[PDB]
Amino acid sequence: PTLEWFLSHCHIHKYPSKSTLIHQGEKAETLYYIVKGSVAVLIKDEEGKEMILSYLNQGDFIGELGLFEEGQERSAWVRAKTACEVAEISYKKFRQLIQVNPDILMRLSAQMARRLQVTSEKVGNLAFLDVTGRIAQTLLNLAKQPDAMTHPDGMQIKITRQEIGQIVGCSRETVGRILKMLEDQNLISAHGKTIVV
DNA sequence: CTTTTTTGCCTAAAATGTGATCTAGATCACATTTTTCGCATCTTTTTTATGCTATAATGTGTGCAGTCTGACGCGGCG
Ligand SMILES: Nc1ncnc2c1ncn2[C@@H]1O[C@@H]2COP(=O)(O)O[C@H]2[C@H]1O
Repeated sequence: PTLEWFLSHCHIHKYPSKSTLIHQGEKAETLYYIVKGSVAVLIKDEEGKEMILSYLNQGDFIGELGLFEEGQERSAWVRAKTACEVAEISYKKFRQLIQVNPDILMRLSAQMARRLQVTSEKVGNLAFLDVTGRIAQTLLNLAKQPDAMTHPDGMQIKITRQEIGQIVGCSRETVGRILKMLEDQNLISAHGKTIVV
């Protein structure tokens, strides 16, 4: 596709785990785009505690909020989770490509709109539902993510307990307490990895 | 005999589990200021019921029918 063309003019960089791509406050001039790898986007306080806004999978764009307003600062940290294959594109050259071909936006707008779908749902559940429904509707959809293994009447996920406190942004010990109370609910069959029946 | 692949160890190391102990949150039945609403005033404002005008003026038709007609009633009509 366009991928290999653009790869000829190689901006594609390969980053290992945890090399910091984005600090916030940086200058916004370069779009990236993903070939391969997984990455977490996150934010923290002046006094240190950090928050994972989300994570992102292959095929998606980075940093898109900057192109519109010339000279913005980068909004959040985006810290490599694993080995990443990463495009890099200038806002100038990106606008050029916009004047060349906008059908790319046909695909792009869709994932953006469902980002709204999920972010509204984020703030909504933050308001309406306690930790119960919080991690309930976490694992219910964790049962649906590819890398999910089948459990005959159920589903298996082995993401054991560290990524979870990040994908929801919570303590793991409290996740413990209530995993065991959901085990008490006959909801979850879990021993590290969990069997969403 | 050499390679690589595996496991277990070294060696460094994150994630799990103690529950005891508060602490900001949210409830919760009942008094007060605001909306601007509804009917009585004004209060105009328009509109409406009523009232005069002193040279002089004296019997319609008014626009039509085109007239159906056969039988029977009924008042005449002798
Ligand atoms: N709620 C979100 N969902 C998905 N991606 C996000 C979200 N918030 C921020 N990002 C991405 O993280 C990037 C951080 O810097 P930018 O604002 O330049 O562009 C941002 C988006 O690409």
